[PDB]
Amino acid sequence: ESTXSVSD
Amino acid sequence: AAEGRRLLRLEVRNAQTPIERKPPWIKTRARIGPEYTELKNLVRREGLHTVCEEAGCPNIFECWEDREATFLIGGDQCTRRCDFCQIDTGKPAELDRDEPRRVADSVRTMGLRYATVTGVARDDLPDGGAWLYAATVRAIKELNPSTGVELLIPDFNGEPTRLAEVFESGPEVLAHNVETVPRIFKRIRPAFTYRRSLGVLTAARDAGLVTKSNLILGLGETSDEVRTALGDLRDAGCDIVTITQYLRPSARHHPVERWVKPEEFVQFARFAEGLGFAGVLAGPLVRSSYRAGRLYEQARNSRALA
Ligand SMILES: C[C@H]1O[C@@H](n2cnc3c(N)ncnc32)[C@H](O)[C@@H]1O
Ligand code: MET
Ligand code: SF4
Ligand SMILES: [Cl-]
Repeated sequence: ESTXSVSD
Repeated sequence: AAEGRRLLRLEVRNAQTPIERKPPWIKTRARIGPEYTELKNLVRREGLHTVCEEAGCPNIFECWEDREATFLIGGDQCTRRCDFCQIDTGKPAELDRDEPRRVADSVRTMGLRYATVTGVARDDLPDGGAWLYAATVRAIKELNPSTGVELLIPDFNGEPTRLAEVFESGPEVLAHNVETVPRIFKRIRPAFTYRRSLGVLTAARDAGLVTKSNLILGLGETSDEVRTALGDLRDAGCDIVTITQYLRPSARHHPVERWVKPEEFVQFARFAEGLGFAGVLAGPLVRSSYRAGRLYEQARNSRALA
């Protein structure tokens, strides 16, 4: 599944 | 459909706003683990879905490591399209009437003492999925006599008898999320309305249920409008509220208009406490089901009552 991005 | 194409225009325009850099306080608490892999096997074993997966929640490794997870009933295709939500829009498959039993069975396998359940909108069904939602609560309680159930519902278009059917199943918490403020509501959740969703909470309150809602910040609202919405929720009879930060799933989704600072969330939580909510939880990666059982216990013990 495709997890929303957090700070990189 | 004209509506899908109306939204296509907006989504194409969304993508003209480049993806935002996330602030440093937005970070992932965990990594994959045995518990995650085992929970995922079970969910797939039982032909189930979770909103944790389908909505792309960043807390999935944290929650699932703790054996906390929220089921998504009614399939993985929603008949509605909200501009923060990455769950697929589509034509649902046939109603799986065996799904409530399998959710219930999965809860038993997990040994949950508190179960959180949500699902998609089912505008394809004659009853909008009212029976499905009710039967899932019933099935869990039958198989798991001492397990509390928190059910996060769509609005069933506010239809009193659809609502009554769901309420009659008697979840420990009935949640329905207003998400945003009246000035921008239509732009975010066009298949709902602010007042109809408030009315759903009031109906649940009047039916004797503990109620819960949620606000997603960073969608264009001001903090003053947030305070007004908290007042609206409280006055409508909402008992528990979560206050949270929007994460943009993709370029085609609504831009992040602001990053609410952790200190601001502390202030919102204090304001809500001050209005008399029984349960309040605020923070950027707080979500409607996040640590919900612990929040429920706190609410259940509050002077506030609920
Ligand atoms: C399942 C619940 O998750 C929340 N939700 C869904 N997508 C997002 C997002 N991008 N950001 C924040 N909250 C979200 C909504 O409150 C919904 O009710
Ligand atoms: C999975 S989102 C929460 C439940 C319902 N689909 C709603 O948006 O009201
Ligand atoms: S109704 Fe719920 S599942 Fe459907 S698109 Fe809106 S937020 Fe997502
Ligand atoms: Cl309906």
